[PDB]
Amino acid sequence: GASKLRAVLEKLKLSRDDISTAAGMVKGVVDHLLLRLKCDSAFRGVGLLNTGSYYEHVKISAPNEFDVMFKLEVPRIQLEEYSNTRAYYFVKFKRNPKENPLSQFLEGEILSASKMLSKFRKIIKEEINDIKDTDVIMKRKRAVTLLISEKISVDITLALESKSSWPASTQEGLRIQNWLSAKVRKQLRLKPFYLVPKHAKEGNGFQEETWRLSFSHIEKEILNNHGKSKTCCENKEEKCCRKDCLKLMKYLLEQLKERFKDKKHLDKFSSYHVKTAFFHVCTQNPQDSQWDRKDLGLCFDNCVTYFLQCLRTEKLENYFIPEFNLFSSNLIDKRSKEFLTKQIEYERNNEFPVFDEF
Ligand SMILES: O=C(N[C@H]1CCCC[C@H]1C(=O)O)c1cnn2c(O)cc(-c3ccccc3)nc12
Ligand SMILES: [Zn+2]
Repeated sequence: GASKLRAVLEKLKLSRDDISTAAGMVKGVVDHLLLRLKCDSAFRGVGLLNTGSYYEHVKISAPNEFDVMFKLEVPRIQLEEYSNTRAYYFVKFKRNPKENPLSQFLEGEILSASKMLSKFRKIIKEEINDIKDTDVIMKRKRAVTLLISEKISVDITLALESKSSWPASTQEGLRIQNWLSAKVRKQLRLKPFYLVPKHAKEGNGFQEETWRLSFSHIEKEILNNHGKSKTCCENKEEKCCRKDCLKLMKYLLEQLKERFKDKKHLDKFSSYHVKTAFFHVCTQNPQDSQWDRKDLGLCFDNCVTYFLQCLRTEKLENYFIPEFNLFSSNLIDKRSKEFLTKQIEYERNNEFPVFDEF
């Protein structure tokens, strides 16, 4: 039975125009910040990445919330893996010429995430007061969050771009060979990779000089060209339910996270856990016949089921970094995974009551 699922998808599709209205305000403010950021010597090669739920056509439930990525090309870099994490790294430089534009942010031979982000926040803070066209406020440190016309929030991330070969930790990741082909995997790995400033906490405290790997652009490519067949979702006979299953999984977590926001258990779960689990199910079911539109109910049930297995077994590997486990006991406590398991199972057993705005 896919009736309630198909109902939700139609309701979610009605948010397209509202998201579009808000997006216009954001494109205006962002184009302005990039024009002013490009003036500084350090952030000269800064640009808009254009990755995320929005550009992957999976943006469900929040027109007053946008996430934007700012890429900055860094030329000849050397990476040093932090504490055998496989996902966190220190950014070092190797050549002599020319005079590196980021020299000002070096805290030794290592590029400071804090000094980099401070200048980024400083230029952004300086340019939001100069702009009079719309009312823009910058929200406090908790990378940079704006509030346009007192409604739209914009989360702005800075990401370093490296056209180098992907780190060794990714060597056995992106298992798309039997689904999207090895030909495609070769083409995709030749593309750049990004590093977003994210500190790593070992329990005692922060490492505020590390950068985490990002493949937002590859996730978009894979989601927007997702079939084994090149004509998947181009004709009546070749329509699939891949994206619809991801939209439903994303919405399932958001609704349950909303329902229990005052409880604090589900705070550690994110749409990235859902998306990662989704890509794993795509690897398990490589055929477009396994994703038939008529089988939506059965396909979403495998996604729910796989996600629950990950919660029980405390095992959800990053799709690009196999050795990094997103459901490690050190990241998410067992009681929290058990609460989310309890809730998802109840929902599945009662024809998803949370789909009806709880
Ligand atoms: O939200 C995200 N992730 C959350 C889920 C658990 C771990 C960090 C959490 C957080 O940063 O809040 C997230 C959104 N894109 N993206 C991405 O492109 C890569 C990674 C990633 C994560 C771990 C290891 C290697 C790469 N994460 C993300
Ligand atoms: Zn398709």
